[PDB]
Amino acid sequence: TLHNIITDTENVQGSFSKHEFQAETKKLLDIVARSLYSEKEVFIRELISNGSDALEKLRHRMITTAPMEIHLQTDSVKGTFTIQDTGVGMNKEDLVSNLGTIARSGSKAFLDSSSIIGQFGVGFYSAFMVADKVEVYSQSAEAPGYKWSSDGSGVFEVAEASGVRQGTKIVLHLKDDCKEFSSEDRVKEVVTKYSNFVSFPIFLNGRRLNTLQALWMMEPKDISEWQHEEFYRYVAQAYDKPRYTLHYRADAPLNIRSIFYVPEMKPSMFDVSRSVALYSRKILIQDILPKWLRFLRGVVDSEDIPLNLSRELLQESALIRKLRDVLQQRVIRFLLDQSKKDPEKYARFFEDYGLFMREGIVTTGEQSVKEDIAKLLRFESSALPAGQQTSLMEYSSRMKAGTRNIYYLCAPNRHLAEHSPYFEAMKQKDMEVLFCFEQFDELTLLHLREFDRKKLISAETDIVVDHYKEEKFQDSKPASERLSSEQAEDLLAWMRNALVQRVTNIKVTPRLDTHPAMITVLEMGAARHFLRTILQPTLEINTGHDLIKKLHALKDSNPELAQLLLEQIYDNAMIAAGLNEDPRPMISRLNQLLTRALE
Amino acid sequence: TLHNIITDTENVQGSFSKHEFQAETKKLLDIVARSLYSEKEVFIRELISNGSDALEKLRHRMITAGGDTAPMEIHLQTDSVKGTFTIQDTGVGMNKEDLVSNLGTIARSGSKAFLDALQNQAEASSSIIGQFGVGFYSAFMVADKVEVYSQSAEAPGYKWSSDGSGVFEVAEASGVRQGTKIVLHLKDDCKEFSSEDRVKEVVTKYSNFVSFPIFLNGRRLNTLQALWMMEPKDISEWQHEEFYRYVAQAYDKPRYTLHYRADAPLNIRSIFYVPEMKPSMFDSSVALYSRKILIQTKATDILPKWLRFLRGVVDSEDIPLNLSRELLQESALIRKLRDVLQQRVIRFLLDQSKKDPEKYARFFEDYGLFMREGIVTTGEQSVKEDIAKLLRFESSALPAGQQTSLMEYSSRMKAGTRNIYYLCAPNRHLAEHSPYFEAMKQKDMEVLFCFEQFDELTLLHLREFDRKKLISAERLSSEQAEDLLAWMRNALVQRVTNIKVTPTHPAMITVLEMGAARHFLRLQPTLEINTGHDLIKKLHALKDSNPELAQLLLEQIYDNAMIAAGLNEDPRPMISRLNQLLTRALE
Ligand SMILES: Nc1ncnc2c1ncn2[C@@H]1O[C@H](COP(=O)(O)OP(=O)(O)OP(=O)(O)O)[C@@H](O)[C@H]1O
Ligand SMILES: Nc1ncnc2c1ncn2[C@@H]1O[C@H](COP(=O)(O)OP(=O)(O)O)[C@@H](O)[C@H]1O
Ligand SMILES: [Co+2]
Ligand SMILES: [Co+2]
Ligand SMILES: [Co+2]
Ligand SMILES: [Co+2]
Repeated sequence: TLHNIITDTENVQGSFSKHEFQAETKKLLDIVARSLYSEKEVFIRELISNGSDALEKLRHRMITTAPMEIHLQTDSVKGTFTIQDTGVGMNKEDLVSNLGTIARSGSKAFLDSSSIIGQFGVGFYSAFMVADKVEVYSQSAEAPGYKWSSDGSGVFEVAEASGVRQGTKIVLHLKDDCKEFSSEDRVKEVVTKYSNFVSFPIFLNGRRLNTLQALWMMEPKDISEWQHEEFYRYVAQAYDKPRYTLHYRADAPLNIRSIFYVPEMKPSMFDVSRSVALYSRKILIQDILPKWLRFLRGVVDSEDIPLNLSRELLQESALIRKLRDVLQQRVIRFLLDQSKKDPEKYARFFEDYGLFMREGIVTTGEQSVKEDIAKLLRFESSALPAGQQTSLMEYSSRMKAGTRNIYYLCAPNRHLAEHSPYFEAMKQKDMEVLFCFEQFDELTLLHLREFDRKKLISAETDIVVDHYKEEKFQDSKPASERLSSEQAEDLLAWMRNALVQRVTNIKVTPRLDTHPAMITVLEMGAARHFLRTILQPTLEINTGHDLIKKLHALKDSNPELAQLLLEQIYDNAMIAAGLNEDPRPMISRLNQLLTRALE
Repeated sequence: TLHNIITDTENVQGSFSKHEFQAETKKLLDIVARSLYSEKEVFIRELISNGSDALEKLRHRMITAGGDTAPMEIHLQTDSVKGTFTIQDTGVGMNKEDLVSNLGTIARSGSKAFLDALQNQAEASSSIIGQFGVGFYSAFMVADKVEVYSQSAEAPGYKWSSDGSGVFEVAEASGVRQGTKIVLHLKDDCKEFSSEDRVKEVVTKYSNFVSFPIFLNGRRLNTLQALWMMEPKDISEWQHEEFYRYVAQAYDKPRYTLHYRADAPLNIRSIFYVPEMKPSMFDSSVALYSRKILIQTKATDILPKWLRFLRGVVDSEDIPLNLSRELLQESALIRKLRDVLQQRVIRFLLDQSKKDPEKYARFFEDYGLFMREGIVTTGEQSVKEDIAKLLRFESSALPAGQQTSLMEYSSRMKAGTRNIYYLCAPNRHLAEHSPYFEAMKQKDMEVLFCFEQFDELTLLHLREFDRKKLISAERLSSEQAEDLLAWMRNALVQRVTNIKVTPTHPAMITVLEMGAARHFLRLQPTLEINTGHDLIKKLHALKDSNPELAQLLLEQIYDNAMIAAGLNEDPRPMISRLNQLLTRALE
């Protein structure tokens, strides 16, 4: 039933010849020039890094004055890119060894700090992506200037040159394909993109470039609020200022140097339907954050993320997942700390960004992550004054020992919640009820399902499950102000005839006071969400209510007006339940009822 | 104020000394083994691709040599006790010379030299995957020891073995089957590749559409056919639906299918799907392949951003690949492909609106936000008007629910008409009663009614379409009303500031500026009263007789008009008060 050809049948015969790996050098040069880097512009990043390393070496040799800088020159008339650094330079041996040998890195044998970028020994050859001819003038410290020249076809020549300034100058005779790198504006774009945090001054055609400090690598105390505003505007390409700043450093289990910002501007709803930069040794390298935290701006840097040869890919997908989980938990802890510090400011944050907390809860499969994010949610309570926000953890700490459920109610505003027909039935019990006003709060709590091993249950659902338990409820009005059992059952029989296929059951409830009726569905939250795109509703009436009392008299007094009224009582309860369809078609019927009621 | 040190001051003194470029082979071996890819699991994709190429070379030789139609298979075996991963193909194999040359030399590609000598039309020219010469070394990322047994089809078997540290060994071996067998002794941290389920995940991810059958521990894996390589007619509708669910990881059906084949600027065999299900807040896309091997599960450079709602596959045998085989090189051919594909999809969707306008109306309802996003995002005015051909709006000349396009409108204009006008309103009731729509109606003419979100932002960025700019268009006696008017103006001073009289519904709400209406749905309405309605003449009578009932009645007339104007879709705040009004009315 299985088809396998792999069997241990091979046996070594005689001696073995030992060999050594070889390399096709000319083929390797073509690979680096045509297939290594996915974008041609990164040759500027490679040459600047080499200039930075050469300067870092000279700075190290200054322990035993001279200017230490990088100069870029573009000539559109001759189509040349030129970079010159004032670093250690290279002698006759170093030019042949370092530049002539692929994968040979002098920056490897130099050790023996953490300010060197090169390690692979191939980055220099990126110049042959954009240039047909490359000239290198190098003058070593102490040390006879030499000129290195090649075309990238597998051969180079070296001759002694005079008048070579200390350091190294490299001239790229650009191909006709890549004349854009003889443009000053284009070259300045690439420098700002990849090399904006170099530790040495960079000059472009005589003008000094506005390099920045890598704030994420600095001590948080040495960073002012003004410095964070400037950095936020650069990394987020924004014009405002951050309302929250998280500067997170860690060394275990992973190296982390990061800064996250929350914009003071509210998120654009156009951009929400359609964020953080990753760096290494202060060079841009472009997953890191969960989807629901995409509203964060800033920078993440981790020495534990290996880069591929082209310096544009991350190699440890298991570490990125682990990094993302660490960052996620650190942001949750930070946001909770903002709630306790300034709850008024956090109330505006949750109002502008709370939608991301709800998305994260709905789209996550891990229950512990759902509950971690749910700690950020804020609601009102029936046990607290109006306007005072609370949380699920604060609700849990008020629960008695004998309770195992968290009750909530979803209504547009505080007044509708306090005077809801579903909260009137809950007042007969002595449980606290969360008041949730946001449009997607019910969907969120439905996906959350439980918090701290306590089941979430809506007021509407609990009212229906009480029907299948004990009738432990008393009417808010004495029996003298309600219909008798003969009168109520006579009314219920008429209602079932006038509302055949519209309702499943009609019953009298002793749990209402101000409202004449209500609609109950066991899975009310799921019905309200499905309506965002004829079910089996139950109509529960208040026989103590004057409007219901008048309905019983109208079915014999004015039978046609009584049916018109019954339809409006049903519609009012459907609207109040959040289960109404289009409210426009009922306005025509309601105006007809108002004229007839007013004689 | 300038400071430049770059000056032409160098002059060569002496003679040149010529040298050839070198390679530090031991360091380079390490670079190509672990520094090329983003995932170490890639060694499985590389070794299966190499075995496919060996099988392809064997199939090509048999066109002339005429073998016997050997099995031609790829077999994988895992051993979780010894920690080994084994792959064997029944392909063309390698003698001792080819083992030392191909395996021992970095960037040496025998498949590349095979491709160069083939006739450019031969079948094997478009299906051989190798070219770089480094893919095999990815095994040393996951293995401390690599052994290769190979038997060529000529005349002796050989064993090639190495640890990946500069040297390798070659010896004669007996019992070596025709083809190549590679045994990887997995490192401790890469033991997962000795697990059957893990190997099956990698094969499915990258090599699911390899031509030749693939066996794992005696069980077949690649059962799916590359549908994009077939003739569009020879593909039935049920095959597209089943292939769509696989490529899109979906569970519905495609509402639109575009099977696109072309040869310029690149060879392209592609299949695009539009899902039948709407996008949701809780949330793959078009994958890129090359010679049946996955390059990117989410292609980035081939389609514009606004077409990210499309699902499916694009395969190109000659697109310039990055060394990592998970990226594309920067190429003018790839930039032209994106423009060709953009025009192709636009044309396809335009043909669907002619083929089935009702079905296209449902499509534009679900995915119109991507058309609108495309017009705002792109910078070329020519592609703005191309995407604008897909836009649909309502009109004042057509009844409600009927749609028209910008081209399906520039025709019905008058002869001397260089302008076209639109009105972005929440709904039709507000648009038909907009004071600016009356002005655009007195001078004949017709206004587009735009109700969708960002419809205003779309037409503003559109500026001009079809060489024509888009310019926004922005019984009760004789005088018993003022006694009711001034009473109505006073009872709701905080809601409206203008209450008029206009000759079913007792009253209606109108809004002056439409920009203020959408701000309210996230203003100053004009309550227009009719003197002839019963509730209005009843409100005038109850005004002084029953003041409590008159206040509840006025509030209900106001709220009912707000509902009829679409400015109140959740009438929950009124239910309790309406119940009090009904009770006091039926005394
Ligand atoms: N501007 C320079 N001045 C002095 N020495 C240099 C300069 N550029 C390169 N070198 C030397 O030549 C060597 C060639 O480096 P190459 O750019 O090929 O790779 P790398 O920078 O060592 O490593 P990577 O490939 O990771 O960038 C370097 O190790 C360095 O020692
Ligand atoms: N069965 C086989 N498995 C792997 N390589 C083989 C096989 N038969 C022949 N070869 C040769 O080994 C060479 C090494 O290829 P590799 O280093 O992976 O780079 P590429 O695949 O791009 O040529 C191939 O070009 C191919 O000619
Ligand atoms: Co054995
Ligand atoms: Co307690
Ligand atoms: Co000169
Ligand atoms: Co040819």
